[PDB]
Amino acid sequence: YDGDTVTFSPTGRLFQVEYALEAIKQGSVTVGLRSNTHAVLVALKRNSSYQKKIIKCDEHMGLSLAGLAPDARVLSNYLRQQCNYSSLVFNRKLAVERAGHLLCDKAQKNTQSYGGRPYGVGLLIIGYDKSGAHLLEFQPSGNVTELYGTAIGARSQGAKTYLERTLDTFIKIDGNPDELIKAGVEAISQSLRSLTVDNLSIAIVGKDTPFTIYDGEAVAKYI
Amino acid sequence: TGYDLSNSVFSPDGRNFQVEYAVKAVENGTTSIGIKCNDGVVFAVEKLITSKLLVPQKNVKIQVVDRHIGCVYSGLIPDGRHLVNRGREEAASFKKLYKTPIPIPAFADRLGQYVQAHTLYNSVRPFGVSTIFGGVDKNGAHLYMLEPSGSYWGYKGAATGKGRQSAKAELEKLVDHHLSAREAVKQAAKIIYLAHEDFELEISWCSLSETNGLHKFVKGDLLQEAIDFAQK
Amino acid sequence: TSIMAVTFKDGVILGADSRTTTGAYIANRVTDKLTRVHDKIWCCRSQAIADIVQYHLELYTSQYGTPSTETAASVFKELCGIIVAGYDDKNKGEVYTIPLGGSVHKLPYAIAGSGSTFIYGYCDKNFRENMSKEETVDFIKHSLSQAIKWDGSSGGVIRMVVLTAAGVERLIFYPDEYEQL
Amino acid sequence: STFSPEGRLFSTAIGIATKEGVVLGVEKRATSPLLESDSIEKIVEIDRHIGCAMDARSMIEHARTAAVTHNLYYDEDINVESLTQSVVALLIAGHDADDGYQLFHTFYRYNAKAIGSGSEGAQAELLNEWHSSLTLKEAELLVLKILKQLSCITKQDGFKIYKTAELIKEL
Amino acid sequence: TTTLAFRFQGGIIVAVDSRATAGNWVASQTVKKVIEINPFLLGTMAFWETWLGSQCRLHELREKERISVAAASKILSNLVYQYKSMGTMICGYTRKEGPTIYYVDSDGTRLKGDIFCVGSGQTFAYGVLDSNYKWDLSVEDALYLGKRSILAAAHRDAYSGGSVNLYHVTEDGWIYHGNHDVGELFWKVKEEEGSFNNVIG
Amino acid sequence: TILGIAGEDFAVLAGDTRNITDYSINSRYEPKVFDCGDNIVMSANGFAADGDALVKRFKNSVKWYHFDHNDKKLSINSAARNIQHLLYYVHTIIAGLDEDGKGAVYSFGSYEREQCRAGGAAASLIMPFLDNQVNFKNQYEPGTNGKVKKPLKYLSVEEVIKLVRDSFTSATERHIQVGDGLEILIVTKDGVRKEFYELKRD
Amino acid sequence: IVTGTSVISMKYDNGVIIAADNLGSYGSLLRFNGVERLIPVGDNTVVGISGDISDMQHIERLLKDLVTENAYDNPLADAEEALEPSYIFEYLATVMYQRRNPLWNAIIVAGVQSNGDQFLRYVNLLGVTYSSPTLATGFGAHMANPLLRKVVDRESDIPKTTVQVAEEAIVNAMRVLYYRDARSSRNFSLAIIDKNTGLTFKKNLQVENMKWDFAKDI
Amino acid sequence: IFQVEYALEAVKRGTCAVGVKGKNCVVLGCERLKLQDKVSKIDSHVVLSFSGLNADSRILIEKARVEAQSHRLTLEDPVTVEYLTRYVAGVQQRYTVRPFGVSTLIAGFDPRDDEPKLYQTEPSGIYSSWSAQTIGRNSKTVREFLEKNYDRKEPPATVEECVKLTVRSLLIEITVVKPDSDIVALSSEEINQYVTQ
Amino acid sequence: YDRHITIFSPEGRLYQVEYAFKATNQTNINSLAVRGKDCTVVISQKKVPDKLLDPTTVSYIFCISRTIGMVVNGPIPDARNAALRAKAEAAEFRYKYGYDMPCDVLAKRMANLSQIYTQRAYMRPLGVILTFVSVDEELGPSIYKTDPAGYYVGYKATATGPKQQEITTNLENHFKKSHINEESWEKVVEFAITHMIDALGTEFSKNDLEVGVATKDKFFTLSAENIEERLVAIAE
Repeated sequence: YDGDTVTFSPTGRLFQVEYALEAIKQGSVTVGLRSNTHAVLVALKRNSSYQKKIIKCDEHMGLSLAGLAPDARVLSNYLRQQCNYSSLVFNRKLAVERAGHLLCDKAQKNTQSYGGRPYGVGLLIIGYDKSGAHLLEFQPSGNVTELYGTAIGARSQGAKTYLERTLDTFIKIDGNPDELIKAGVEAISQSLRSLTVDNLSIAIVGKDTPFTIYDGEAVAKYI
Repeated sequence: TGYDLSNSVFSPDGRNFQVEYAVKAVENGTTSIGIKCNDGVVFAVEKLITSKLLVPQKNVKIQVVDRHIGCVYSGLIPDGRHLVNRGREEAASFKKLYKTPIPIPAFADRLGQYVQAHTLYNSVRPFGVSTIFGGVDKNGAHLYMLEPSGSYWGYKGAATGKGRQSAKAELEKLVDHHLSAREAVKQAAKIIYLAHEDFELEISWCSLSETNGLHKFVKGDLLQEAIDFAQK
Repeated sequence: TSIMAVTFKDGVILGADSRTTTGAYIANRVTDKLTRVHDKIWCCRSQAIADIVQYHLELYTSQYGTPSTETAASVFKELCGIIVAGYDDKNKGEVYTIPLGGSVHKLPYAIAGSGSTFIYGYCDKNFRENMSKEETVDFIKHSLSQAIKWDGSSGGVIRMVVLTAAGVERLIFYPDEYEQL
Repeated sequence: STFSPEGRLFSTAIGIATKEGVVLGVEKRATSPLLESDSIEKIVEIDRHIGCAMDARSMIEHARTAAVTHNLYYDEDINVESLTQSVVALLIAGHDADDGYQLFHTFYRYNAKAIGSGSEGAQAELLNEWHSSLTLKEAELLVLKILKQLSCITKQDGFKIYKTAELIKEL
Repeated sequence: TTTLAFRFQGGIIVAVDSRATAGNWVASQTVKKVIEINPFLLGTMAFWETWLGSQCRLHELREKERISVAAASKILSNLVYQYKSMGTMICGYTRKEGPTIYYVDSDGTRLKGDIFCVGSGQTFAYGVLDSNYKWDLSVEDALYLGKRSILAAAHRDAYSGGSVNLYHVTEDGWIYHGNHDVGELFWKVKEEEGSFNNVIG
Repeated sequence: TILGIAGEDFAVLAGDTRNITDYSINSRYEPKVFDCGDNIVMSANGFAADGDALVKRFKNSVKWYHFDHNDKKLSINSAARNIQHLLYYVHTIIAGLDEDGKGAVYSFGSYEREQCRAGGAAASLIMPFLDNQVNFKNQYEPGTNGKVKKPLKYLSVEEVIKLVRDSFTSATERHIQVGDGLEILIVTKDGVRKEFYELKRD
Repeated sequence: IVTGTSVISMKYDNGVIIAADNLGSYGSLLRFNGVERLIPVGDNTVVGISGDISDMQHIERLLKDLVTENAYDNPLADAEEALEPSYIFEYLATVMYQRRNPLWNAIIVAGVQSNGDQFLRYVNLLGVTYSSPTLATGFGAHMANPLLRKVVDRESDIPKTTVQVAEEAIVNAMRVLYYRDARSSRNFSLAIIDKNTGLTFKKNLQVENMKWDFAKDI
Repeated sequence: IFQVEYALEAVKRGTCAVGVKGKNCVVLGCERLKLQDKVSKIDSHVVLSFSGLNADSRILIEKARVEAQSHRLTLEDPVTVEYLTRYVAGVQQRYTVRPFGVSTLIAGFDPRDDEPKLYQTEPSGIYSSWSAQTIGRNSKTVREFLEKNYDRKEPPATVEECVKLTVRSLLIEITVVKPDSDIVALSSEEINQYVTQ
Repeated sequence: YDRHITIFSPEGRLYQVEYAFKATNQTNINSLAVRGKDCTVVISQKKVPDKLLDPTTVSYIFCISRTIGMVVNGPIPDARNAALRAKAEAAEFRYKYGYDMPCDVLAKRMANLSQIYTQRAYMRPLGVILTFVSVDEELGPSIYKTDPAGYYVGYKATATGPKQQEITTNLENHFKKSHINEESWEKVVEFAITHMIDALGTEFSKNDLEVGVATKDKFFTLSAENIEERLVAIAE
């Protein structure tokens, strides 16, 4: 039953989509969290140079990937195209929620039509718009969830549990961009079994902060 | 076995097994219900909390189509969104051609023809969602429920999902002991909590008198009153 | 042509002359210009697209149920002047006009065709809301008779279709009857 | 077009990336004295400042078309990382004013890399031998050493294919 | 506009003016009317040449040898005939062609020749080339001949002038022999030759 | 009417802010010259809607460039080539600093880099005066009998501002379509400076 | 062939005022007298349209579709993610430029941005757009703008222009337009969009205080 | 790919063809029931030989001829042997419901040029240049003969030497291709004189 | 693989079509149609298992056209697909040929579609049996029934469903002993209901039946109250 994406199992499961979800658990952990004012992506790369996990879509939004990078580049290409269309036809900064729903509707098509395969990449999207700071988690099945914080990729459960127990704290971090990054790096550390200036990557966006990425020496002060 | 690996194949029993497997997918979904009141419809769904990290409200599940049709579904949520996107396209096309909001029975037929078409070809998968939808039009309140086969009927009250059986058991009591919209919201909350046996209750409704026939979400004091009634 | 639709107390009366011309020659002097596009929906061009509109309205009636007069006017518009008059127990008698611009206007009464020009002032002074059937018929008779008297491309018998909850009633008035008005 | 339940989808080229240039080398491995060695183009140009060492010819045609299109569109030499994401085991090497000298083999930037049946030992030899202070001469010589166990991109010369006899003698 | 290209013992001399006009308004007096397609190909016009240069770069990457002048002119003429008031010379050198000039125009014609003049001043340039042209001109003599031929058209033709851009196409590629302002050039030529006697000054 | 002048480590692009139809004034302040970031200033005059479409598509193209090159400052020549390949009944002019830090003005396919270029309705009124005053055309050193031309020295940004103001004041005097306000954008190593000067409103 | 003529508007210290007559002219015949040409698109936007009435109804349909599609999957569509005057204007300009089979209209989109800035822009069948403290369309661009521009000659006059001054200026411009425009009607609609009070839409206003007595002498 | 390897088997069953290029010319030789009664010119300067499914060779040869003429129609210059080889390889690659069971030797001279060219193509779409080459049945046996009788530092100098080497390799039809569109098949009596000699 | 797509088995049988017939019985409701002197009546069991269902929507009788009505045996999704296609064909015929499609022409067109599904391997047959009833402008009362194999034929009276054979025996007995000679459609409706009761051995309430009547210039469906009147008239 698992040889194609258009077949249900006798129990109603879609084995190919579940295998695509298993694909994410192969990639390195990436972490996302936000206060009301700022949203932060903390990614653990892997090497040879480390592959860049973060991708920038706009001054107001960006994302990071776990799993198959080519699926990521396709989805982010489509996302940037949608933002450009929104600015082209309305001069309107595409809302983060609407961008997430566009990704959801694109990813679902591959899980129902024969010939294609589900996108084997999970994405964390952060952005800032009129509604405030946002953090979305996208999955191969097409499901998109808006979260306070999350971690995806191999062994992300530790970071996710840390974020669960720290939620009462980092929600209150308004006007302090550095403390959010500190909390995020502390979270991603729980998923190791170590961080270095060259291995770690960080991104942030918020009320005054446009989407910016820290790599190399720029992340040394946060490690 | 053997006849259920493809969507276009009849079994010797005359049954299409892939649609039955899609139904199996629906029964795994969370409980959602719909209730038709004397002048409107009420929708409710139990939103299971995967973790404390989910934002407490903004993961909305009920969907509006045009302005007078509300949709709620259980099963593969992405397929529900796909079906609702098609419904929105159909309603938009109808309004473009005929300047009038699409009637609920007409919308139900369009969605049923779309869902049934996914059971015709081996190259496409059946929908993994049963969709409760309804609204208010020139002929009053209508409540419908699709099944993955494309089958649908009008209902006095509808329930689907993992707790569909308990929800149905209490919808029977609602119908047998009567239901205005105000009372309908509270009854929907009660039915959802009873079927649940953490989660978030989301309620919506569309009544001729209390919304002017437009679909609105339950929020604030009315939502909390439904919460405490159901807890009561 | 000289077509005239008038809503009244019990429904809508749609009336027209019977003359068609190609230049000065009267190609047909007994034409029936009132076209039934649906059961209680009648239109009046001021032919192929009328068949197309009837087709689309039957398709609509099969899919989505009984169309309204507004539905009929919408179908004309999306295929495209026309006067669309109809009756239903929800909206009662309705008149829509679709002048050459392509815009749709719901009206209490409508006049179209070359003959309409000569009776704009007359119909304005003589029309009254919710007239009786007899009063509406007399009003249309006088208006169309003046339009015929002045418009060279209008003449022949006056035909009327009375749309009401009771049914569809067709009337004919001969020049010996209305020219003496 | 299918995933496995474990989640994954179902010659020897040696390259060094110095700060004075990126050196590529390949074992031509002609099957006979009749095959004309001149026609064994296992190192090819993609752009004036980009080349790669080897479906091959079609991919190279598409890469060349993309590079020339970018140059036409922007009048700038295409970024090597951009080319990898815009276009056989590959060693893609090129230069630009953004990341300097790069070598790529999904893609990953490598200080030095080898591919083929000898890759397993070649990578260990590179890990033991490579140092950041390599000048282009030692880079070329270490390329030849690893091969026995040419081409370059420079700011002045751009992509050129290799005096090679002189380098084996110097070896 | 005035453009001329002629072949002689030393290669090809390509000379053009610089003026551009919108009716009687002289929009510019420094327009470049020669495009350097390759180090060995000059396109003279009186998008198209960007396309041709792109095709030439692709040919250079694909094939072992440089694109021929015949091939480039045929590409341009085919493209023009597909969209069929313009005239161009494709001037270049190939080891297996020698110096070659191909004239192409908006009508789709394609002519190989020794001498071509194009533009509103073409007749005035012909008047000088035909009478002074030799195959055995020295490079200096040929450069002066092209400069003088464009000077004649610039003087007599209202829509020609500005400055003369000289190009020389040799076995090793084209050489840009610089820009000469027709204002200075006219007077310099008048004193050194003693021509243009009718002009006061 | 727009006007671009390149100079010593500066470039200016100026244009009148009036918008007209037939013989009627649509608005007296419709900015015509746009600071595009990356120390590039641009203006697409001519038919209004095609100019707007070209500017919008060029902004899309530069956004994609920033995407592929990691927000690198787009060079003036790269922008010029992009603007060609995008090319509308428009006469575009873009100005900025080249890679050598010199002022650069590009006029538009068929792009041409030129030391100065005017465009629009009153280009003919403005440009000859600028030839005379910037390029010193038809000026000779006194007492040389017309033998020695006046050397082409460079003008400071102050002198160029004066020249632009006077050119547009004259065009306003003698052209009915010109002049409600003068918008001048200076591009320098520090950034893009915007100045506005009032013109006669009749 | 059915068209409407007049749309005039000006911005003042706290918002924008826009008005238009309720007439549809069939060439020389004053055929239709009930046409509404001001289309509110929210508490913060009004779209006044002139020219072909069929295209006016088409544009109204598109605007209602906008208001419908914006509310999809958008819980903040009511207050914070509601449509701005600028989003509507850019959508309409895109529509006009796409059709330009051009839509034979001229549209003034007037409103107040969520940050409180007055929005007032023009767009027509050619895609030509502009902003000004006072806008007018058709025959009003010649008679109405001179009158409105005496109130706000420049940007700095906007903050010194009160609600009542702009209101009386707009009323006087309608009176003058009715005097001198042959394809105009005595009846007009007026919409005030104040940043404080919000959309204040008046209908079936009357052109009053017309002077005819001096005709007896001629 | 499996189908391409099976096409290679089909090629290897086909009758053998051999080519040798000397200083001035390229020579193509080929191995041709009782009641029953190879080299195709693509253009006046290029010839194509093949081994494998004869029916598929006709599709390839027709496409190659059409392209050789379309090149002259689009560009003035006739096709180069290299360009034609690349095109043939592209066609073979693209049809890999089944591939062509054909491998080709492509020989000739470039436009207004005098260096002989010899190329090979195989079903996978790969192509390469050779000084002498063979394809088809028992191609290994005779390629091993060429590998030692052909000398890279002293290739055949004249038509006689090229034909002699080709005939020895085959041991028959012989096609000699020479510059300026000179293509000619040797006479049966001439081939007989070579064979006896 | 001959049992998975519409191709011949060694016996010459199309097993997918044969399985498509089986699907028609899976709704487990019976219907019968009888011809009056001047009208046609269709009786169908409206089984409503769920109390929350709105019975007004549970219906297998379709108004294809002003004159033609159709009752379907088989799954409701396929039945609705067939009804939509038949409505489209009837409208297209009225448009192309200027008059209402005859009942038998519609039956032939639908059977030709069914045959197409039976020969193209890409498409599965619809598991529905379509019974068209009308009073033709020329031929009078008509019953035409179409099946998944693309076969159709006209009927004096017909029954369909799991107990098809019993109802057929009842109708055959009556026709042997005796169209149904009646003077108005109410009497023939009552006769059809009576024979349905007798054949199925089950009494019916106003909720258990759905009835469609084809008369000159109108096919209409009886409401529950109208069916109640008929049940009373039978009880008398």
